Amino acid sequence: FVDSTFYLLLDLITFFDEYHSGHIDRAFDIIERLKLVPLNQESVEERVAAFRNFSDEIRHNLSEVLLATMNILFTQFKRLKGIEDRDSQLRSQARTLITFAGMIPYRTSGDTNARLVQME
Amino acid sequence: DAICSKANELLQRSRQVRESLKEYQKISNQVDLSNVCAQYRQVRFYEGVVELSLTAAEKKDPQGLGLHFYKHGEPEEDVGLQAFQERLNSYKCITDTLQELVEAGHHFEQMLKLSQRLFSIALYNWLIQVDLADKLLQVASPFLEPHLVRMAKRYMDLLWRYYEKNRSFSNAARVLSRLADMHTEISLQQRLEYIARAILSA
Repeated sequence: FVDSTFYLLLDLITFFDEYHSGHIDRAFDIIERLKLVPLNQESVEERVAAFRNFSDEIRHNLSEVLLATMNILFTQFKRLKGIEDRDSQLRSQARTLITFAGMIPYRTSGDTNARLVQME
Repeated sequence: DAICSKANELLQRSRQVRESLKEYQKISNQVDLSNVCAQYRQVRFYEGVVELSLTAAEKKDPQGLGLHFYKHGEPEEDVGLQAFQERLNSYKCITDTLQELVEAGHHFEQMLKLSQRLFSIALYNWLIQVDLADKLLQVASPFLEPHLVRMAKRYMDLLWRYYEKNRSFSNAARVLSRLADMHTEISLQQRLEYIARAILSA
């Protein structure tokens, strides 16, 4: 258990290194790997069920996990210029993430200013 | 009559070649305007033409008679139907012109940024037919909010529009709830998706 949290913290850190310094695409891939945040469907709630269970160390970290996601998600999905462009994904991801954030704002520091980054 | 002929000439000189535009504004009225409108467009006068059409619509009606007519919505003379039928023709002209535009923005904002609650309601109705409805979310107009509200009960699209429209959580949730409760066939999966959404807004 102790080691597991350890690796998670390291993974999150590598995500940080690559978050900024560009590499928007890479950040999403890694964050998803964490298996903390709902990329799939409305499984956002399962992410609720598995949230309280979370160890104290991680439970604290989630705030940044979200908003990192809505950032890369934003910047990467800068509306492009002028073909296959599936904007839909990396869009659904924000949606699931927001539902997630919506469900646990009380158990979070109190910055659903995801909204600011969310829109434009 | 003669005045109308003069107006056509007024524009006609303008067809050949700011002033004639102004001269037209003075003259503007009725059906002959339709032909005349095509002429205004020739020298890319879309924006001015819309205000033109709108002002004309208001000029005949002054004012607000049609609104009363709609309230009753009676086929009888009620307030007089004639005003309503007349304006719609002008409105259709405005919409017809809008379509031709497709410097797009300057033309549109003019229409929206005008004070005419039948016009905007009509515009929206025009937009829905086009399936322009998503664009509707964008429209800032103060007229828009009442439009959605009144229309609220393929209205579902209007409502999908509405809850989305409400940035505010409370208002959005109240709508989805009604959406779920609603008597039009909507699958439970959606009914629940509405609730899942509505609940999230908690």
